[PDB]
Amino acid sequence: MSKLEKFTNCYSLSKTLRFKAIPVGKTQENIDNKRLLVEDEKRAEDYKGVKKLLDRYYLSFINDVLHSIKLKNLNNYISLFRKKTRTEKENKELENLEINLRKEIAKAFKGNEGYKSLFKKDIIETILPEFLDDKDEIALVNSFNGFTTAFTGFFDNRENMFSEEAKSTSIAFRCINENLTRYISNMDIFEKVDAIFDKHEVQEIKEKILNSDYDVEDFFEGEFFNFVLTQEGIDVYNAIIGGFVTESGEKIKGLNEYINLYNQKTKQKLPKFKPLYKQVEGYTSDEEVLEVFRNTLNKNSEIFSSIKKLEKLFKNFDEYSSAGIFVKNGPAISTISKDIFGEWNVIRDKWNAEYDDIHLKKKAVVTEKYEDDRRKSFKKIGSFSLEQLQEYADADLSVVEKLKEIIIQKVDEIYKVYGSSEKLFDADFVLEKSLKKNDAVVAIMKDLLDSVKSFENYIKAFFGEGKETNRDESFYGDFVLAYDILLKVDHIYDAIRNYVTQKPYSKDKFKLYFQNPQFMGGWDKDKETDYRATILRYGSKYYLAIMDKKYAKCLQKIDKDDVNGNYEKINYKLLPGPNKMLPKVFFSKKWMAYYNPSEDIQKIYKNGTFKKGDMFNLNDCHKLIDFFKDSISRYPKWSNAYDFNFSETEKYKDIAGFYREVEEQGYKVSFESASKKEVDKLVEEGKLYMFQIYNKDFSDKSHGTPNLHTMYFKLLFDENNHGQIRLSGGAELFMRRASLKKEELVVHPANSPIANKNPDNPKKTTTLSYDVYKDKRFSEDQYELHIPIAINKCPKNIFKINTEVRVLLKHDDNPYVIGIDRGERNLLYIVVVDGKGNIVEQYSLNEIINNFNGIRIKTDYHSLLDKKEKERFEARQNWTSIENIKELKAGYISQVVHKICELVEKYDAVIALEDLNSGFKNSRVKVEKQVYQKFEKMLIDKLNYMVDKKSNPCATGGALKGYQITNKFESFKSMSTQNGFIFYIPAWLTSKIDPSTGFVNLLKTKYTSIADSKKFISSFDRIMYVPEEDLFEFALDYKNFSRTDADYIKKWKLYSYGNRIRIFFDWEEVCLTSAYKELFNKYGINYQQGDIRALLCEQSDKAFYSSFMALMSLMLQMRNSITGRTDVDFLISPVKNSDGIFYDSRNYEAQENAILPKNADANGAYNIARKVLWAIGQFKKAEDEKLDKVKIAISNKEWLEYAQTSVK
Amino acid sequence: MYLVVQALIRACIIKEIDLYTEQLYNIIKSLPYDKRPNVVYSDQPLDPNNLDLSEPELWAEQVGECMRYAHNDQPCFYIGSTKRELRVNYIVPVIGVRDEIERVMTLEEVRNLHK
Amino acid sequence: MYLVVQALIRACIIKEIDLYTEQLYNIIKSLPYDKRPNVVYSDQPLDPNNLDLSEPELWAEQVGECMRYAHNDQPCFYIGSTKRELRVNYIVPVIGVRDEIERVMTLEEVRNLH
DNA sequence: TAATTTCCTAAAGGACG
DNA sequence: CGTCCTTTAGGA
RNA sequence: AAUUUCUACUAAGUGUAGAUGGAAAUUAG
Ligand SMILES: [Mg+2]
Ligand SMILES: [Mg+2]
Repeated sequence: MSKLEKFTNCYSLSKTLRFKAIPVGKTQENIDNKRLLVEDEKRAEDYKGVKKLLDRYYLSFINDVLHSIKLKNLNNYISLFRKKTRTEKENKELENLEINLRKEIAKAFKGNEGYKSLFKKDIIETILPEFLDDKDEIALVNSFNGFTTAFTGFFDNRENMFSEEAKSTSIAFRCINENLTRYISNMDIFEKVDAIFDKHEVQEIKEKILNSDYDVEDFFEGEFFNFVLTQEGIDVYNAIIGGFVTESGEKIKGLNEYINLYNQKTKQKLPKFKPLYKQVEGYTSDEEVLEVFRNTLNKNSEIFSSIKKLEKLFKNFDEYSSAGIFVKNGPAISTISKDIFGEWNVIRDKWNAEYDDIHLKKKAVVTEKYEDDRRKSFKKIGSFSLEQLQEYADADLSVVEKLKEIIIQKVDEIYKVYGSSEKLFDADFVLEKSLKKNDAVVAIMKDLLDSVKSFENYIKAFFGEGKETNRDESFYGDFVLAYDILLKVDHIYDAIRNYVTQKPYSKDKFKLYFQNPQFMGGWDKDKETDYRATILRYGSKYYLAIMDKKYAKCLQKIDKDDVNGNYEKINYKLLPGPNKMLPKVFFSKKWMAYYNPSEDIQKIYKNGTFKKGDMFNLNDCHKLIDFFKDSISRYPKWSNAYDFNFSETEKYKDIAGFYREVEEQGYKVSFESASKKEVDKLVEEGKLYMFQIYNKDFSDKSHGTPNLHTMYFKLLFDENNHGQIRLSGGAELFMRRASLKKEELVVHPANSPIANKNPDNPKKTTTLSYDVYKDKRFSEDQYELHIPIAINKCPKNIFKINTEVRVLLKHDDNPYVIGIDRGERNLLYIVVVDGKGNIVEQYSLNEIINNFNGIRIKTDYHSLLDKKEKERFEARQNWTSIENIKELKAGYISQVVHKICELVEKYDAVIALEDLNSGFKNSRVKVEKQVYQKFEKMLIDKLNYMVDKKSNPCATGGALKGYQITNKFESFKSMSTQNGFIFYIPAWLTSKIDPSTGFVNLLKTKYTSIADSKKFISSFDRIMYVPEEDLFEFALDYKNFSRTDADYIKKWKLYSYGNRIRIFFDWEEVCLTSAYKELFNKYGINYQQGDIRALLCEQSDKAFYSSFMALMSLMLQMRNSITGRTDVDFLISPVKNSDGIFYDSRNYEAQENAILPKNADANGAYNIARKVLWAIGQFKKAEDEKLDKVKIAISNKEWLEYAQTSVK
Repeated sequence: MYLVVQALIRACIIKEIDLYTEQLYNIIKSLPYDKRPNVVYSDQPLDPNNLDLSEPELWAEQVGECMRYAHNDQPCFYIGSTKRELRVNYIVPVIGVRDEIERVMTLEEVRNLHK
Repeated sequence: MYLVVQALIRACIIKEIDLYTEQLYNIIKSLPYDKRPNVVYSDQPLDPNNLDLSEPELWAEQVGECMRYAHNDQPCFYIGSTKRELRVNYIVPVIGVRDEIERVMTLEEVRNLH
């Protein structure tokens, strides 16, 4: 058997097919003359308004009831989290206290003030009339009468606010875990520096403007958490933190602003308080965007006043303290150090030098774990002072002058691009096009918005966390009061890109009702009389049928007869949630009709003693079992319809097993006959709207392979579909408006030779025998229908998948591995490997080879993406041009997925995907981060029900029997080291490693000084020119060298084999041995003495060791590309293998299936695959009980030892 | 009068422009997409005699698809790829790149560009 | 007041009629030879707004091969076949097949004639 | 934009005409 | 007494 | 350059090859 043979039928799934509804006959005219269209359209246009009024009343309710809450268990929990719990089995009673707190807050909500007259029908009929005094407002709520039950979706989106499930969408988890945690944190931060803040500078105003009683100090203290739970209390909390308004434009200082004011020492490095959480521009027209633009971003605006205030403030920049400027470390310092000096991370290099002096000893080898800890601590250390930039600068350079000058020159750039563009800023500017299509105006807003947004990003580093201690002050006052005014232009930027990238279509729609709040409940037998929605099958062409309101029983008295026309009809209702359904039907005034007062069963249901809270008793649970099993046995609505072939008395050792059995058996859809002429007459008379469900595989012309969704909708009524794929209810109906107006369509003409846009399409020009339009489907008022299907509602093979893959793979002897990775010349490079490490196939995915009918026509994507990026280069507006690259990439990742799902069943493998939580990659690779994260979400949710269309539906792999070889995707941070078959692996030391040796360049070979270079040379062992191999052998020991802790052999023989590629940006190819001969004879050293380390530590000029360090680094590159030509790249090894020949990629690109990787990218995929092969080797070492806890996140030294032990 | 027929010869030059546009539209369709010439686009009609090429209100991008409207047969043009929604009614073939417009490309230059 | 402006209108109508025949030439080439309609060929610009249908001087036969000139871009038209060698540059379709000219063929009725 | 929920229901209760 | 909404009930 | 919808198209003529889970609410950026 296979491994994927076992992985079937694991768990449940909810997919929404959707389809287009074609009106058949005069039914569209029936909707028109019956005056049925505008009714839902006006109903779906005040539904938001009555929902807003209802949320207004609900906020009134919460404002009423939060002023009467009292959490009595606060007094102990404020101590017990201030215990430093150390677990020791003490935190679980701590969690019981917390669940008591989040329960006891709900008791005021769910207990009192009605609360059944809060979500029932009574609210919009009685209370919201009283809760409103304007006639127009009551006119809205008096319209939805009779249609109250439509809000059951909204009410079920309301009742999650009041629950206790530790979901974020409660109020309980808000006011405990998002409120008390920050409360006690800010309380402890308040209690540490409480003696900092005095009376006569902040307290004398905050005692009277905020509260005028209980002034300040009790707030963080203890028992004032029971006030901050409301919106006005957290508003006072924010006014303490952010600063009050006092109804005027003074905007006086707050307490966190007083820690931004306590700056008179100039040594900050201490945290502030934190704000708290609380629950419950364009895009209208073109001239409104123009109004917003030239009225909120003219030079007359306050934002430009903030700019001029910043200009005069930075005119006074050097007249303050040169130590009171903190700048926040992060992504910013790499550009900060590059704009002051011109080098990338020399301030990081200066701090790294200083921390090398502080914490590392006087020994000549850095620990690589100390390097990783130094990286994580440099990311941990908050900010650096401007005096620390004075000490990191050399002599004759104070750093404040360059910041002042470049800031003034950048706002001068803003000034100059404003003055060159003031021709638009006349407020009576008249447009000429739609700005979606216009280009001359969009570029101006672009170049101004980019200047002001780039300066905003240029000054976003200059905060240092904001809530910091001692610093400089009077710079920072005008700084923050100009920055708060400035920052709204970026929200304007995000708004205008949400207008220039508007859709040409319109996906506005609304919910169809047909005068029925019970519209489209579910597919059923008897409830056709209420939901008024039945599916009719004819030939292979389907129909939905809606009758009307006042003829609601027109689908009853229809028979077979044989008039040579007979639509079929689908029936056999479900049984939704029998664990809640059978008590709903069996104790609800039905017990008296069928039974009497036994009572014994009534008491054990009354205790709930068949659930947990008691284990069970074989009388206690099984009295329920036979009571249900025999009360069903006389129910005439179901017992004739369903065969309840049940298991015996001893199989049901719980209650969930029988409930799962009736969940399995309760859905038996089949055909009912209804002849054609009378139902067509019923359509003709106007009693039955008959739509046709349609997609582009239902037509007679569609002879290709159908859509996967159409395959599901065909399989829904197969005779092989037993209970696997059920067509559950909850379907809806939506109509989109025709938006491409008929004076605005474009259309290719008929019988005209139209050209082909695919370059590899061998037929070069096509003729069409009729008309084809552009986006015709938006030019028609079109109905669309959504049906929810439920796939695998009752599974059998139930187990945890992450354990199962491991216990399967341990028993496996040759597990294949597919590894995917990113790159530059290729977007994704597939490798696939065996259990030994032997490569079995590899290729690039720049071309996707679509195949049909035995003919395969390859589709390049990289040259297409090059065309679109070449358009973005000469784009002149860069907003319609950069969104389409993003959508093309999310139109490209949707075709690699079929190749991956083909390869998985082809090779029984697992997949190894490059992680993106723990790596800062090269920022030059093509498929960037927001596309790769989108890719992994589209490989998990396809592997959830993996199905290949061209297979037998009955067999395994088919659409009745998809493999479910992963779990559900959760979140972009919850993707950690295992999910199904998808392994996440980090991508460290993965590109720059030869696959025949396992060698790595690990040194730090750029020049700083002569004696350090001589230290480097004396750390070498042998530097002797071998004459018959005509190279220079470099025997070195990694124990001699710094930061080389991670290696395994630590004894390598480097060489000058082959040529390299120097950057110089220019391009420079250099052959290495001749370059070394030139550098030696340029400086005159006889280099035939074998070891000559003493000879190389005798030169005393900088111009040699600056020139030798570059060549020594360029010996070890193995990443030799031009990035101007896709064909010219190679990865080459400076190390002999176990035989003694080297590895050149040029020897292996021109081979059928090379036993080494072909290109520099295939090396990356192959080394991702080797880590999963090491994990396979790890899986056999442990045992079947510990296999669920094997650590996979492989540290570097283990990986290097695996890599060097690979070739033996 | 001297400002009346010059309110009329302006209607003669549009009859010239539309013939130039239709003559262009029958030759762009006959090209592969990597051989499409850079054009200058606008929605006002553009005279290929003068053009006032120094005007800063016009760029020089490639031409994508050549299509036709629905009710009339007026040949709109797509600049760049399809999904840009850049519909335009008047193009003039040039040889200059995006902002430095060198000269106006002539008809036989486009005709020979097919090869 | 009518001295040189006649030459202006004389040119404007020629630009109009050449716009019309260059609207027509592509639809002409996209027709099969058994559907090639009947023309009022003149090698003289004959205004499609009136058609001047009183004169029976114009012969009415079936149009043949639609070649392009090599010197200019002009739509040269042949009547019958190549074997007649009748090189004409101005045609308008009607339903006036043999010599009996009744009604005008407009553009949507030569497009739908395909 | 991303995280996080609820639903993916037939049948009793009843208001009313 | 249909008819037409409202509410409803909680497996491991 | 057609589409339930997106993406590439024309792929042999009203289409092809892949994918697609919707409706609503709330929070944070
Ligand atoms: Mg298909
Ligand atoms: Mg498209």
